Amino acid sequence: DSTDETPASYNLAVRRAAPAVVNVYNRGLNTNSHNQLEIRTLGSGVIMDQRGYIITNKHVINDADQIIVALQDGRVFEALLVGSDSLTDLAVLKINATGGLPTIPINARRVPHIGDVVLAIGNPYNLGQTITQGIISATGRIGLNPTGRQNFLQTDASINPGNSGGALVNSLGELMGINTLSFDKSNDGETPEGIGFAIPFQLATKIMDKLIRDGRVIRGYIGIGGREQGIVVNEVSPDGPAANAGIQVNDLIISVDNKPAISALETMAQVAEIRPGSVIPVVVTLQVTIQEYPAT
Amino acid sequence: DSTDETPASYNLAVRRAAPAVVNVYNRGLNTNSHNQLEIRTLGSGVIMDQRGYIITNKHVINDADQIIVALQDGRVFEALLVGSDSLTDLAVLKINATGGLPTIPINARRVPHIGDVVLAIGNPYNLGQTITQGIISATGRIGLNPTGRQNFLQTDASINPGNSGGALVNSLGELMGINTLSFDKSNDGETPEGIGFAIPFQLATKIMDKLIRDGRVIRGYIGIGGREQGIVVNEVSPDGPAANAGIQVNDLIISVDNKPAISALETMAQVAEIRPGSVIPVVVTLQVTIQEYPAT
Amino acid sequence: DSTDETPASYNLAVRRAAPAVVNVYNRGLNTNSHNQLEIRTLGSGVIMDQRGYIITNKHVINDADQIIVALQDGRVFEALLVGSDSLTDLAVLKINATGGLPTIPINARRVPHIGDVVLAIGNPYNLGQTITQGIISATGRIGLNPTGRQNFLQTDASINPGNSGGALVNSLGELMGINTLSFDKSNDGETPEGIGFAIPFQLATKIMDKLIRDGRVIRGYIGIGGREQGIVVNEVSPDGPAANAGIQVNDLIISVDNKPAISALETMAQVAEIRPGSVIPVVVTLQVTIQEYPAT
Amino acid sequence: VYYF
Amino acid sequence: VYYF
Amino acid sequence: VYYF
Repeated sequence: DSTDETPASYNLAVRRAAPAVVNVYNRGLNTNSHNQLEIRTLGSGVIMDQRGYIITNKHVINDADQIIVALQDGRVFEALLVGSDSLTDLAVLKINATGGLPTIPINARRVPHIGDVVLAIGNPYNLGQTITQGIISATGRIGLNPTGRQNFLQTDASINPGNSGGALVNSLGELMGINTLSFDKSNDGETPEGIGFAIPFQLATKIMDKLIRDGRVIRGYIGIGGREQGIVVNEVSPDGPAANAGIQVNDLIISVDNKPAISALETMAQVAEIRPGSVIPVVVTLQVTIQEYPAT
Repeated sequence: DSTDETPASYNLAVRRAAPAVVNVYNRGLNTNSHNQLEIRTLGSGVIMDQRGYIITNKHVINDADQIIVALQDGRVFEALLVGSDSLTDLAVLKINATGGLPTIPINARRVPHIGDVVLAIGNPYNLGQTITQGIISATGRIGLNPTGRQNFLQTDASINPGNSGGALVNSLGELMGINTLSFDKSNDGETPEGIGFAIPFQLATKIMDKLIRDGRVIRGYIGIGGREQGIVVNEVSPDGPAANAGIQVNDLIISVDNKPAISALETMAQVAEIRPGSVIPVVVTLQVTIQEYPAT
Repeated sequence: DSTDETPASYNLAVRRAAPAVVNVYNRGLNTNSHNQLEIRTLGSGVIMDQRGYIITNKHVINDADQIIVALQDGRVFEALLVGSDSLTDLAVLKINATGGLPTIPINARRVPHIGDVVLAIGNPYNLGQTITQGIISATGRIGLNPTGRQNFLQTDASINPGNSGGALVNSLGELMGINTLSFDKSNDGETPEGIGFAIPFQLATKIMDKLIRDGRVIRGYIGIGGREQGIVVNEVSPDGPAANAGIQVNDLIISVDNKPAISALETMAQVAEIRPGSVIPVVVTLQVTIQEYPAT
Repeated sequence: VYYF
Repeated sequence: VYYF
Repeated sequence: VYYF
């Protein structure tokens, strides 16, 4: 056999997306360091737009004395922490570049489907930009933690330490999500294989926009945590807007703010959207003024 | 670059096959439970036909006080154990549904080839239906155990606990096999990667048909185990049809029932097919009456 | 849905390449053995050309009393060790076959690209020829070790013990490299997933040609190891051609043999190419006679 | 448990 | 060992 | 460290 044939390849996706994916270094001083910077943690980051805003995980840049960003083209920048959000484990970095910057392809009209071929781009173990290939295993995953939803994309594209904050793209090179977490829980002590999670791009975008506009993400906070037709109240926070509304533990809640309350997650999402300081109707009819979510 | 382009995806296979793949829960009472059902084990299952017959692994449903089946569409059924076979680690469940049931696409004329893209569908760690992508690494594999053949398909599609009893399909969505086993043996204590086994669909079908027709799988049993032209006898079972045929340990065996005996596996397969109670010629010429294989 | 459809498959690549990939057994006598051959190590090998020359890893055949080669067609040969090179971890075996031999497809004009679909062919855990599927994650990787370059291809095609010396091919079946190393370093004790390395085919070829022509690979050796415009000298070998050139530790080195010296790796590669015994100009101008690289 |  |  |  002779070959004028063309090898099956995802190089096109690689060429479109990889340049925008950067190596992120969290450097910190040590009592050991004696005035010398050392790497606390390392991960990846995605260049969202030509202004030089970069998405990455919050745990990658946490407690950093200095943040270094390295492009694949060789350029190195010191990075400015625009803001972070523990809840989505996201963070925005700013680098200033007079010269042109590569950006990650984004198609906001694109709908990620289960079975879509995807590439994970990142910096595993600081070996240099690695490309691994998998599919979208699932969508709307809550992750390993039972609480907090977060609509994770699940992928079997190989993910390792250093991949955090990196990009997940399809064969077209479009951004699917931000690689964040790898499943490690063991039943019988075995090691989970091909189970990793990414923040969906749509969510990543919204969070980035809010961090660029304000130093933090702002959510309306009732003050009360409860477990689920209706939703009962399991705990009212001490000295809470809650307590100030004088809410009573356990009163079932049928609906809120001109809307029904069957799913708690749907309800909390609604609560988050609402501006802090606003007062709304609740069905158990007691008035309460929301305060912005307590910082974490 | 602009994209009217179509992402490479196995969604079609996913949409055709996933609905038929179900979450299987083995629930048992505990001395601890005090009258409360708890999950002993969890795995997957495949809906074979609209009558509501489901294939799954035997080790998934073993010693179950109750078996719960959950479809992806939301429906939940209690399941009836039709039968099981330790030898192939298969088991058939029955659920009764007046409403329509999704079924796994089957193409009996389809020949699985090494290098065929395949998707593993199942419920890893009870996270919800997961889709992983690999290829058929090999066929006719005996598995980790040296004994018992069983013609396993080997795949590097990521397999984890909870995947057992789930489906392995190609890009067309056709059933390739039933995911059963993951290789875990370590040389130097390392963890094997991308090595999993599935019962070939053709075999799965035959076993299901026999379990639906009879409570168990019925095989003719000589009573004698030996290790390999010809095949010698290493042991004759005490009080065996064997012993009753008065067979003598070690007599080489050239042929049986009008046929040659070069491969032991070929010979045993022939023995299994034959009806219990039948008497056949053997070449060492001593007559023997087969009894059905002892239960395990 | 009905299917006259064709399943996505890499079988073509499998059919073109797999026959050339062989099972390699390193057999050694044991004090335990008492005159009986036992398997020390097992791996894979690639049939490069019809003369019966096979590439494999050096660590696979090291300290072998006997080397057995097994083809997928059933043939078994004893193998002759043509030569080995610790530096590239390569080794060439010779088997004599009057009958035709399968050879691995080679396209010297083919350029491996990041994102190219590749298949790993080998003998994991001696289960028999396994085929795993991944992409080319990276090129020009130095491997886990910081020293010695070696231009590794990085792939997330699943690699396990027994895969060493086996082939890495694209969808067309063309040889991409020789699977050699799997990343095992753990940060926090986790297990790296989908990170394996292969010797690029172009390099494999050159090394094979040199081993076939001469019992060993021959490189010019300065005698001095140093760490990096210019390159300083950190150590001069005792009684070295170096010491004999009377080189002085630490003298920066601007250029050598009518050429600049900015990159040490580029410089060492040049040194290796040069014939042993030759004397060349060096910029720090002191004359020195190279000797062939000391054996390891 | 859900907090909001 | 094979049993049958 | 590089040796050559």
